[PDB]
This record gives sequence, structure tokens and C-alpha cells, in this order.
Amino acid sequence: AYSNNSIAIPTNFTISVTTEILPVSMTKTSVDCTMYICGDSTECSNLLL
Amino acid sequence: FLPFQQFGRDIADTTDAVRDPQTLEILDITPCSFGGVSVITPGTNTSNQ
Repeated sequence: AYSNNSIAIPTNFTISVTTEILPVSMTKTSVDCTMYICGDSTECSNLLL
Repeated sequence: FLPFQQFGRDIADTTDAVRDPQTLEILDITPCSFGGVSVITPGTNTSNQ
């Protein structure tokens, strides 16, 4: 409702608790280039350098 | 392993298992141990530890 001489004031209240879930950090990962090509072989290292 | 299965590979297409060509024995291929080498050292002008 909309009126100039009318006003609404709350006579009672309530305490509501909500939840927002915010991420902070992710999982730390490190990938090797040589072992991702192959290990225990010099062919991957000479051709990769 | 089933009696007729010779070898197998992992999701990376590298061979993780093999059957004994002489006797009947079943062996998994586990790559040699590795990881990254992490160096905890102070500055070069501090010490060599």
C-alpha cells in the first residue's frame, strides 16, 4: 500500500542466521616436464632440452 | 589375472603388469621410487648448509 499519511513500523522482530560458503585456497600441485614425457630414458631428455 | 591375460597398462598407457614368460607367475610393474628434491637452504652469502 502507498499513502502519504500512512506509515508502517515493526512491532516485533526475529534473529535469522544464514550461511555463505566462500572458498579460500585450492590444492597445491607441481607437474614435472621430464617425468611427464618419460622417466629413466635419455631420449626424452635430449629431445626435450 | 585371468589365465589368458599377458600384460596390462594403466590409464597413462604405461605397462603396470607382466606375466612370467618361463614359469607361471604374475608380476606388477612399479616404477622406481621418485619425487621432487626440495632444498632448504639460506642465501649463498649466508652459508652452504
